[PDB]
Amino acid sequence: MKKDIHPKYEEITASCSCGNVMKIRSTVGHDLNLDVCSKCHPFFTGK
Amino acid sequence: TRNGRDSEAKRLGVKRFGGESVLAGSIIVRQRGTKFHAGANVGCGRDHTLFAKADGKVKFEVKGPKNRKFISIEAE
Amino acid sequence: MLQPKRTKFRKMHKGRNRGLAQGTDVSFGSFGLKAVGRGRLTARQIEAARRAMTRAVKRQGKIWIRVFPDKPITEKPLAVRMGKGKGNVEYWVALIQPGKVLYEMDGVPEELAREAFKLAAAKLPIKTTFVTKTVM
Amino acid sequence: DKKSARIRRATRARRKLQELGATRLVVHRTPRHIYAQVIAPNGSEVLVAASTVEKAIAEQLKYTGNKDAAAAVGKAVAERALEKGIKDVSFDRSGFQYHGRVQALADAAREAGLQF
Amino acid sequence: VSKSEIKRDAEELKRLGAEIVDLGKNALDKIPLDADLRAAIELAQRIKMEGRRRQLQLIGKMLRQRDVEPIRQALDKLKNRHNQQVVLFHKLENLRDRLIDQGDDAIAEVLNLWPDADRQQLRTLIRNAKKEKEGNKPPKSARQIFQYLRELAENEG
Amino acid sequence: GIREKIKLVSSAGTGHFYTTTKNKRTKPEKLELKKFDPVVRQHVIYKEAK
Amino acid sequence: AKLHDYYKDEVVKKLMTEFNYNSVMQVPRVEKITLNMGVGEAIADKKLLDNAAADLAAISGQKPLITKARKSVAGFKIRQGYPIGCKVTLRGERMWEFFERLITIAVPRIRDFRGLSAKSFDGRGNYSMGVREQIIFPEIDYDKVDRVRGLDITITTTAKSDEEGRALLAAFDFPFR
RNA sequence: UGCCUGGCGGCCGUAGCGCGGUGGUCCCACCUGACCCCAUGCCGAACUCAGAAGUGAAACGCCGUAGCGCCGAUGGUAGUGUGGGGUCUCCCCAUGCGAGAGUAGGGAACUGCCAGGCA
RNA sequence: ACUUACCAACCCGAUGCAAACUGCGAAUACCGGAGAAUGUUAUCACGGGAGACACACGGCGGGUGCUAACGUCCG
RNA sequence: UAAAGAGUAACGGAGGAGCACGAAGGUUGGCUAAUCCUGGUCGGACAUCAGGAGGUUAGUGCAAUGGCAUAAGCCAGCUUGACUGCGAGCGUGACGGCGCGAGCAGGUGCGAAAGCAGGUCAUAGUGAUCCGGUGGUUCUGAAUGGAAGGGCCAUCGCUCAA
Ligand SMILES: [Zn+2]
Repeated sequence: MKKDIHPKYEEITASCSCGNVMKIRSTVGHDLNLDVCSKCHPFFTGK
Repeated sequence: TRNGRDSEAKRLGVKRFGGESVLAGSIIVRQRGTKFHAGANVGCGRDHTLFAKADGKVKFEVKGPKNRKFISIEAE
Repeated sequence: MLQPKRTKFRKMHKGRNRGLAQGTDVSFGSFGLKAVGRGRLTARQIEAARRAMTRAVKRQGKIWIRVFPDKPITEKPLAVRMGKGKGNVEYWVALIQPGKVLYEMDGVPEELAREAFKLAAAKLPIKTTFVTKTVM
Repeated sequence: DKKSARIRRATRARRKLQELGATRLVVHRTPRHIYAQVIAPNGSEVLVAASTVEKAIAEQLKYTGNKDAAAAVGKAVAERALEKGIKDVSFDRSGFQYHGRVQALADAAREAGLQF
Repeated sequence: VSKSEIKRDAEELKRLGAEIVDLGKNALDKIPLDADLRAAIELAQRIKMEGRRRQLQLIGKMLRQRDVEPIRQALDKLKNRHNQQVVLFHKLENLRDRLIDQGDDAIAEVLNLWPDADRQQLRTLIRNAKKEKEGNKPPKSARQIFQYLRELAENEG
Repeated sequence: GIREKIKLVSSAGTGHFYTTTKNKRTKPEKLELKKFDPVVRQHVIYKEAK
Repeated sequence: AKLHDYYKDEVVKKLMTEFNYNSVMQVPRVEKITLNMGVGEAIADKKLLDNAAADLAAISGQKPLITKARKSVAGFKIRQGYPIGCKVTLRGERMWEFFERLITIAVPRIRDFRGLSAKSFDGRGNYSMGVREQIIFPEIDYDKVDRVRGLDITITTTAKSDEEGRALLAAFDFPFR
């Protein structure tokens, strides 16, 4: 990895409204507000 | 279509055959492309005109994995 | 009449009619016509020979063609001295060497084959002969 | 291919040295231990060959393939090539960039007193 | 399309270049000629006759590779042979009596169309022009009126 | 034709110059090129590419 | 590398119990992630490609690369060497980090989502997507977008069959078709 | 000095392609840890590193398989140098050189130097 | 989704042709070396003096022409 | 055409050139396409591709040919050897001329080095002499010293195109 050419790599704490708190390698900013997640998602019930 | 014209075909081709002795610096074959590649003690000119680098007799060999005709000279 | 629609060059050298045959044996039908003389066949002669034999053979069976024009020739216009380029476009011809098959036949008995080939042999400017397919 | 790529890129020097008619020092890298050979100008025979596989040098080093150990195998092959009388070799890139563990291979031979 | 068609076109350009060298130094600066070409012109007349041919070969050489119409068109005005030049002088004198006899109704067109006209000096010139004609004096200043309009005709600057 | 023949004069005090051709229309910038100069027996910069 | 650990502790042993592979490392592994981008018209506005690269720089942790035209075509007004699109390659720990963002938040946020495709296979076992409205990602702000764009994400796998991807994505937990 | 592996060469398909089997102590290729030495118009697939935990999956080596590629006779035929002849737009005769393509057949390589491991 | 006495891209097996095509490939010609025999050195370098630079026909392999020509141009 | 050394004509068949490049040269390092299959979004018969039979049928500034994988094809750093005086030797022409050119002295660029670089993959992109411009040469300077002028070298000076 080369410095000064790639964006920031700051640690953030994301959490959906369901209650799933996880640390995601991203560049959103100070915080990451979410509404859905891999779990608690009504995909296996709609089908 | 206003034809009837041609260029002066200059003197190319195999011109120093194998088995004869030549003096260093003498050209062997004048060719357009690399029909014959330079081999042992043989240099390639600017226009692919092969020239000898040492005194001896020219011999023709077909070397290389691609079956390419090489030109080499041995000291006599 | 018969002629290729596209040609690599508008005209080709005259050429020569020297050499031996290639298609000595028929490999498509049972009966065929083989040229014995040496000469040239034009588009009209090929068309005339095929038309003449077609009226003698019923649709039953099969007909093959082994001759193509493949050769262009030009003619010089009137009141023109030697030079002024090559000739103008009139018609084309084909090269024929004695020994190769001209037409191939199958599907009807030999007696009709003899009659059909005899009618088409006269309109051909060369002497021909009849052959029968052999094993291998 | 992985092997064909380096083979085809290294024959440019192979033809050049063969035309020059001079001996060449060829080395190929292996992720565990490194060899080292010296080739006669004819190419049909070798003159001196010394690698790190031999247990004589395989007991005075930390890891078989590394820059620190490359200066030992390079010096060893150069040391036993001095009594041969060649006094001169020509290095070959052999399809590998000239930086890393190959640095100490040539540097040790150069430091030992080989003119290349 | 034809090698000899280019030849007569090139030869026609050659005699045009031979006309430039046969033109006086005072009128030579009038045409918008580049310095590189201009410097070759002065050496052309002072060279010996055989060198004139070589100079003519030179003058033709770099004159073909650039555009020729503005040079030919500008040469035509100096020779006064282009049709637009002579009519331009016709209207240039056509606005004289339109201005020298009134002095106020003709200046509007000049200033409206040409923004480089110095109306401060033009009115004074007409004042003198009216004075000399009214006092039946020789027209010692009428000539200068035409020079100013002619000078401003080709972007005096 | 379109090309303009130019002369490259040594940046030193000597008058030795080299002849070459550059298209001024596409490359109007002056060249910054150095070439061997026999009179000074060294390498000197050449400039003023018309 | 929380998915890489998840790959190591559960995925590897599940497949040997399914396809009885002789070698433990014979099981295919992820190699790299491909994000392919293409503007509507490169010649119309070069800033669109620059903005597209910026958006790809936001979605990924590294600056993306600009691709040149493969070959000029005279009938479609495309010249050789002209920048025609943007791309980025992710390798190392980037596959596992980027993969979670896709399946945990990105795909579930797709509007009118009923299931990712189960047929887009090349015949060897590499699995390809093309998705619209990349605005679902949180890195790309909804106010700074100039137009509606897209993204092409493909997986690289050493699998020798399409049926083997069925098992691998099942371990990676793609929901359904 | 016998077997296996690796490197550099001789020759350039009887030297390869495809299919099946075989190999991990040793020699090889993937795979790990990633402040640096090497620098980008773009990440450690693919070239640079400080490590042997796993695997021989891919590749590589070896063996068989004549499916393909390839070599290739003998005879025959076309062609042709020389001289003669014919019904001379083209052929024949005496002699010499002898095709291409195809068939039988061969063919799953051989060899030099050096190093390492097993006897 | 069905059908048709219409046409057909591509591939496959076979058959041809090509001066401007050669995955093949002669005989002769040409270059060089070695050798027995023969040939008034017939070989080469230099000097003196020239002539000539309008060719025709026949055979062979060709271009043009209709392999039309006591036809033209080629070796 | 052209008949397997070279060369070989015709109102024989097809064509191109009078430029360009200070990078499109050198060195060093690196890489290898057309066409088609599957998948993939605006996107279509190219947009860039992930996986594939092909190691050049792609490309090689331009017409054609012969070559090009050690790539001469493609990308990046440095770069001026596109240098000065030469140059044994060879080839082509009757000759003027033209081309190849190992190697020497000096100073350079590339890479660590071995080495390469006296232009562009090559074959057309050109013009001999006489006479003109510039610079250098105290080379000469029609009594002496200069000067004028002349000579030599490089240099731009042709549609001298018959
Ligand atoms: Zn949730």
